[PDB]
Amino acid sequence: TTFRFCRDCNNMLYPREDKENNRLLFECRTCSYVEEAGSPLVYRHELITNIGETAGVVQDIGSDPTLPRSDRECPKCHSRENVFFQSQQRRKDTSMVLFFVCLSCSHIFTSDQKNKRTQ
Amino acid sequence: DNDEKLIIRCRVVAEEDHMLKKIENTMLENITLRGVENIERVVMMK
Amino acid sequence: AYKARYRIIYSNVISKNNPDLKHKIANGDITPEFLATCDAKDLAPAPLKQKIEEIAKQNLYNAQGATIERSVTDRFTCGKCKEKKVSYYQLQTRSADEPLTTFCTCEACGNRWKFS
Amino acid sequence: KGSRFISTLQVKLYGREGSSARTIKATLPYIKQDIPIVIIFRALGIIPDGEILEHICYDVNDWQMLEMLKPCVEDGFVIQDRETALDFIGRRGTALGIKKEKRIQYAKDILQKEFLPHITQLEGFESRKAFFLGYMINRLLLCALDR
Ligand SMILES: [Mg+2]
Ligand SMILES: [Zn+2]
Ligand SMILES: [Zn+2]
Ligand SMILES: [Zn+2]
Repeated sequence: TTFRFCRDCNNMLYPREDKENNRLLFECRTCSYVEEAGSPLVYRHELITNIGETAGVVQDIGSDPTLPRSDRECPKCHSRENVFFQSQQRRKDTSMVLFFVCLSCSHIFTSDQKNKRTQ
Repeated sequence: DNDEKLIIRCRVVAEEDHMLKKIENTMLENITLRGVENIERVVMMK
Repeated sequence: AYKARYRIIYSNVISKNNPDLKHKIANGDITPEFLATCDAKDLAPAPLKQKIEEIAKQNLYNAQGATIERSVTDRFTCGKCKEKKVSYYQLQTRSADEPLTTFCTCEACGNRWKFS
Repeated sequence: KGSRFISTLQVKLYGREGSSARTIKATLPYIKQDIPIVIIFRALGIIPDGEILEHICYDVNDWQMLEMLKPCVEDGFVIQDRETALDFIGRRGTALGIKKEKRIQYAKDILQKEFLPHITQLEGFESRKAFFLGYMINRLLLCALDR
């Protein structure tokens, strides 16, 4: 989604349709502000989420002693130095796929041999 | 069923934003496709 | 128905288928017718037939009820079907002075019982 | 140490997983009803939405958590300034304690003495108690978003 606020109010924006020119706007319900929409998408639900998997990957991730290490060669820098964890999306369903974070290039690679990622 | 992505496009027949948010809740929560109500996880057994 | 158927277818065609448608043509018618028926678608548706037909199978699968798989010990016996194919699992039924109840189950004829 | 006010603050996510209008209200000590989070921030001094949202959600990117805050913003839309927020809090007693000057003066005291008594029970610490409430809403939503 990614929504905007009113400059002047800082209050949130409500969508208004410009019936005449068939176009979407964003009105402020505290002042007389109006701005045209960036995207046609107003609301996104998302039931089968993937946002949470690689959360809290601070560059300090290597400083956690609790995290386990592996000798897996990186797809980028080919470094056999990396820390690993499972999908941080705390759901029942969730697969046991592993996320490896490079102790040099910091690139996040997975063990998923069914699908190919970029997060 | 052939086409790569699986999509369903819906439209109604001033003020419509909230109306559609009700329609999507009805859709997910109240629309029964297959099966009998109260009957979940059906296992086959020999 | 027719318308538806027719338408649707127609528508378808447109778608893609165309081519186828164309063729138608041619064719026849027838185818248608057828367608119506179936338906046709597959047949118607292609080329879907495959997938659409294959997709049903995954659904068959998702319809069968988990199989409690369990071992059978060759030194444990049933009271009816007088056969050495029985499973067991122990629990702490009694206080810490007597320990281990051990429940049996004739994995073939279906009788269950305790050992103390 | 000191009297030990055993006032437990509950920050409630109304509506179930699959119910429309999932609002966030909070039960304040000595106040019968659960006030929608927004009004509390407004009564605190954090007046425009987004200034309020900044205290709750720390990542401007995270659309998922932000959509979850839109109902609250709608719930607190009625109250627009600090005063009207305190009156709304003051209306809901107590008992009620009838008189306009009286109820607005109350809400001041409750937020100072009974709301989040650790941190401070002093005066000018709205900023501290607002960011805390926002840290609480962040945690409430973080669990509801299955993270
Ligand atoms: Mg005894
Ligand atoms: Zn404005
Ligand atoms: Zn690397
Ligand atoms: Zn037996």
